[PDB]
Amino acid sequence: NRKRPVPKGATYGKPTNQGVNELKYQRSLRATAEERVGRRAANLRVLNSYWVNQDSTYKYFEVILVDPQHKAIRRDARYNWICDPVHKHREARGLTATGKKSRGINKGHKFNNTKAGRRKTWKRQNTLSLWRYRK
Amino acid sequence: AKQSLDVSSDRRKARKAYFTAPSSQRRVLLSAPLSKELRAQYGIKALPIRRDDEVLVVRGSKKGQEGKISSVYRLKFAVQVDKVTKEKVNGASVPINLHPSKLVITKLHLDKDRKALIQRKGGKLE
Amino acid sequence: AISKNLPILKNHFRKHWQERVKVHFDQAGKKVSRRNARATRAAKIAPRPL
Amino acid sequence: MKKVEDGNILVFQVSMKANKYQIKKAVKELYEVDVLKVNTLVRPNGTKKAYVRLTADYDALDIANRIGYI
Amino acid sequence: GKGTPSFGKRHNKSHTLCNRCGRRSFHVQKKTCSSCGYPAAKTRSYNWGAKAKRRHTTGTGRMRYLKHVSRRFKNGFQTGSASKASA
Amino acid sequence: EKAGHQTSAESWGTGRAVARIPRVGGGGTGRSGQGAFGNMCRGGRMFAPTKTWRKWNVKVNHNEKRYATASAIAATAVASLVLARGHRVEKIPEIPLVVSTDLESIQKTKEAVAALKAVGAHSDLLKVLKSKKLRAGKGKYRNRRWTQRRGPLVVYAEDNGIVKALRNVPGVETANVASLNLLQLAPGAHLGRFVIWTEAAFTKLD
Amino acid sequence: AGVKAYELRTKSKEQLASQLVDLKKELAELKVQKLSRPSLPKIKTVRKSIACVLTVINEQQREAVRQLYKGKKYQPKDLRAKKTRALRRALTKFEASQVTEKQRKKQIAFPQRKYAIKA
Amino acid sequence: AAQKSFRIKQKMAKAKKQNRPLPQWIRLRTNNTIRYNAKRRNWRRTKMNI
RNA sequence: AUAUUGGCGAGAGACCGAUAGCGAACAAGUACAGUGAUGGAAAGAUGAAAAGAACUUUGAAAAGAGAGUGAAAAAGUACGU
RNA sequence: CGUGGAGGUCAGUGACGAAGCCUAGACCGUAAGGUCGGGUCGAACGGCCUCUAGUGCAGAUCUUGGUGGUAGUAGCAAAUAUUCAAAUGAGAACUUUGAAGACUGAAGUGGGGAAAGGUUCCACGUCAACAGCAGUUGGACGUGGGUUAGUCGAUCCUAAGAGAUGGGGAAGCUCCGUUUCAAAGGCCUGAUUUUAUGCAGGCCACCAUCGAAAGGGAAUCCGGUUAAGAUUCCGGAACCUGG
RNA sequence: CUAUCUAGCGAAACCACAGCCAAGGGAACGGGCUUGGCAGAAUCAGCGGGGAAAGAAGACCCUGUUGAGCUUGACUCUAGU
RNA sequence: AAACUUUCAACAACGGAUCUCUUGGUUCUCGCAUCGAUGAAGAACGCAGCGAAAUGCGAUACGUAAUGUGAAUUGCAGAAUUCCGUGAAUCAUCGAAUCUUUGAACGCACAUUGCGCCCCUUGGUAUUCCAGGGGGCAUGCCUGUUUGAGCGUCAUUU
Ligand SMILES: [Zn+2]
Repeated sequence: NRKRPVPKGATYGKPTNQGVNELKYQRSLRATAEERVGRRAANLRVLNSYWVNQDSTYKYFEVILVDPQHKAIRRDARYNWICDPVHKHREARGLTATGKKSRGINKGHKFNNTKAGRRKTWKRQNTLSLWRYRK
Repeated sequence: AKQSLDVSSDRRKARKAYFTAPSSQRRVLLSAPLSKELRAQYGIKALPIRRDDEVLVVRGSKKGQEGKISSVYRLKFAVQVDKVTKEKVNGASVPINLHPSKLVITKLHLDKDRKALIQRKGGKLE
Repeated sequence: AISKNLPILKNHFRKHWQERVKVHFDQAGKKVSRRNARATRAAKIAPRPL
Repeated sequence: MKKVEDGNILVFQVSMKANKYQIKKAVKELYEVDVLKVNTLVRPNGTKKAYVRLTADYDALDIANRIGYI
Repeated sequence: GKGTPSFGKRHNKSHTLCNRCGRRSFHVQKKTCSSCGYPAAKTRSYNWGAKAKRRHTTGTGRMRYLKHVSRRFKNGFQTGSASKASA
Repeated sequence: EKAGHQTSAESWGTGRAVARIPRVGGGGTGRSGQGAFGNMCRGGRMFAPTKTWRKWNVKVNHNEKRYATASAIAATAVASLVLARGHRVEKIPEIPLVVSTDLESIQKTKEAVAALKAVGAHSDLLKVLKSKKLRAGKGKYRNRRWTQRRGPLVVYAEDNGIVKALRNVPGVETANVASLNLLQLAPGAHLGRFVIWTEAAFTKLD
Repeated sequence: AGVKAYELRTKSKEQLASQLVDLKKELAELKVQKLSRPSLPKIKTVRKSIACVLTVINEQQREAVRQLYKGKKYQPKDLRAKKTRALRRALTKFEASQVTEKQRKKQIAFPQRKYAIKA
Repeated sequence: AAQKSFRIKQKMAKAKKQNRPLPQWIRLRTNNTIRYNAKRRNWRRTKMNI
């Protein structure tokens, strides 16, 4: 779990917010996995990652990264999409396959809240649209 | 009426633009109309005034005075005439400042580049 | 507070709504854009239909 | 000036970035003179002044007004 | 004692000149800067401080380099030199 | 939306013999101490600051807008109204004033002006010319410096040079019958524009 | 007035070398004079001649290097283009242009057709 | 301080060269507004704060 | 096709008119305060043109009185009303 | 009734004087107000039909500015104390010189420094402001000058402690840890005299760094000199360190 | 040594408007109102009766569906264990 | 009767309202996509004949090169003839350079203008010591080169 990093369990506020210990990170371990090796090989681009083992204390992932300035990738079609500046640190914006998951991105009724992007969709439904000739 | 989406009928920007115009556009703004004599000679209405031009004053208290331009005092929008001056109480001379829109040019200081400009303007030729 | 014989309104403005007002002053502008785009697409679309 | 007239010393404003070696060398070459020692200080206006005493084979006053001041 | 006579004891410095920003805001013992945050590689700033931000953002200095980038773009990051006509 | 509020001011609360308006803190400058935010305060926010989301455009039922423009067209044929609106048609043959469709084809201001003049409009055209005035107010510096009366309104059915020909004679405006504007037929909301119709336009009317 | 870039571009590495040292001596003297004369403007004209030479000496050397690197794969970073940090990292046109082999075939057999409606 | 760092003395030197009246001929310049050196400082009126 | 109180280039307003309008129309995020984070002003207008008052006289001087400039000094760098 | 701005209209008023302001002058209106004369002024402005609001003040211990009575008033009384003359000056209780009278009394009102200031130091000129009387005086104003090192400090060392690095936590800003669960070096010199050089010997190493102008620590003294520097310059006489 | 008087220098507090009483009535203790006593320029040093004098929107008290510091087998939770 | 107080007026003070101005603000709209290890943004100290600031610049220091324009700049001084010209300019443009001390900031440090290491080169007899000039030594990561480690492990010489 994520222990609420507050000083002595002290929360300063309403009781609904007074929790410290059954609290869970909205992103997955696998994402924490991706994000750290990505910071370490910042010259690489994170393509994907997969589980490989765990014990009581650790989950273990192998992360797959690709070198955007190596000419085998830049000359390859198929992959040179990843050389584009828009895929800089995709795993830090949750665009790797783990990211898209946790982020609630899928078609259908079960993803209304969340999937044009949660925050963006909220913003839409809370915007007062005013025309020149008011309706 | 303007028609262009690229000109501004705006009083503010017009004033800013005049008042902060750099020496080179200021040259063009300080242009003067040729005399009728000179206008028939090169088929052309006006030119950017220059130093060593001969000149008639056609407006204001110095009307009728004539002379050579001594300097184009760009940073002042003004022109001074080797011969048109104020004599102070202490006998000292001091140039009068004249605007070339209030002059009329009577002898151009011609010059290879001067001629070329007249030609460029649709002026006579020779 | 509730008074007089009036309908019960539900005007949802308890929320900082002023930070998200969208007044479409660009109504006329966007239209001129939409058309100028339609124009030039058709242009480079040779005699194709859009 | 008195230092020139009475102490066999040439006085110079000199690069802030200089040093007693670098100064002695330049003096030794721009003026074709030999040098006894250089003292320096950083003047309070932020420039460095260098007292260069010449060896006794040279008269600073002579070479002062060769350079062309007095 | 807590005022005037105790003020006379004020003669040591908590902060000096910061190498990075040049305010007298560099805390001697903490060896860090209360304005700019040096020596952290990041620069200190906060969104609760619009004014402080405005006091130090880009364009409040010389833009030695940046100030020339858009003209450069305007001409397509030209290489080479200008030709000369004749007349 | 920020004006008046770019300060960390606070009330001093009562007990200091001094109003409880928020005051700017710190010292060493004239402004520490001074009333802050708040509309009787020099430099504070205005009362009920103006918002862009004010309603600017007003809708009018299309049928009614039309009704208006209709009425305004009828009014241009009543001399007494056209006169009261200050158009100088005190001479002029008859009204509606109709003019051959050659007008639509004139190309040149001088000839357009000569044309209008002959058809009786010399006088109104003058009116405009002798009416240019420096605007009274302060809009004089908001891109509205001069003020003049309103000349005749020339309507046509096809544009073959009459529009550009007339676009520089002070006071005069041009209009296609196919369109036709209430703001032009009833200026200031006053009925009775001086209208000159080309034949073409006139029969297009129904 | 002083020197002119063009008159200097015709000279050897070593004449400009000496040109400078004389210009240096020049200003060297004027400074001695600047301080007993109540203003010395001649100096700004030599301060600049100095710049001009340095500029042109420097022009020469850069070309030199640029020449003995012509056609070579690795130029000094100095003399590479400059453009922008981003633009420098973008795919070459070749790289970008790259189309997979399966796509090549498709493009060759089913391109956008020109066409027009009426009959 | 007496034993003073070079950085401090540097700042001190600059701070001293700035300490002069307005050069009188500026007043003669065309369209000149500057009447006096308004940013002027004194050791007994305002400290340098290093 | 959508977003855009940032950046670059532009056209506008039934907006404000120097206690207003941005805090800043000015050498303004300045001067100044605070160990620090931060706080943060006041302040535009002689005249078309300096023609910014030669000269005389009183005074230690600043200045006054004359004279003079100017359409005006009931405009004198304390300056429009 | 009155105000900022907007559409329309009087082809409205105006440098032969707009607006504004002053006026126990005039006239209209129950009134909100309007109108006129005279004076002052200098560039724009108004009536009527409409439109529009950031539209009307006596107050809010209202905001900002400006001004009074208070009042030539309270005051300018701690720290023993001043006086005569001359000089200078437009001017002298207050400056300088001389004389007198006194005080601080070496636990100093003497002679140096540390923090702190930053040019206040010295010279020339010099009084509008400032020094709560004065001023010819000044730590003030203007213009200049001035700080000289192998040996005095920093610099080196380590102290409380601060803190990178293999790493381990943490969504993360970063937190922990400092020899720590780490493959963590570099000192001699032979070989080789293709060469000053790669190498053949080999020992020793739980080991970043910052942290003292009072701690630790290589080495300088006396005389002379300036308007202002001096264990720093001069003269003379030494010492330490590296080579 | 002050105060005092002089030359120079020169604040602040406070101020609805003001400043002679007796009685009356009156928000039940008036400088003003009502009826009477009376009533003469301009002032100086003192003084502490009065100006329910002046200094912080009353310290005490109560009200408010206003708090905070603190305590506890009040209510509802929580780091930890 | 003065003086004093109060009222009104004229002239003169004090103060900055009013009116008129406006290279500024504010709001709408349209077009565009460009920061940085090729060292950004930001900081410090400097640079002018005569500058404290603002603005601009970097020891090539209110700028050098180049291109256009075609005679200024201007407070004063001063040039220079270059004014039928590869050419004024406190001009515009800008494609070539310069770009101190720093800053993510990169040899180590940094209340220090503190302290190393390496290559080239120049002086002082010098491979080693000193001084001068030039060029270098951060970290994570990727692909590759080279040189290596482990009875992890294969095959072999015999
Ligand atoms: Zn800092």
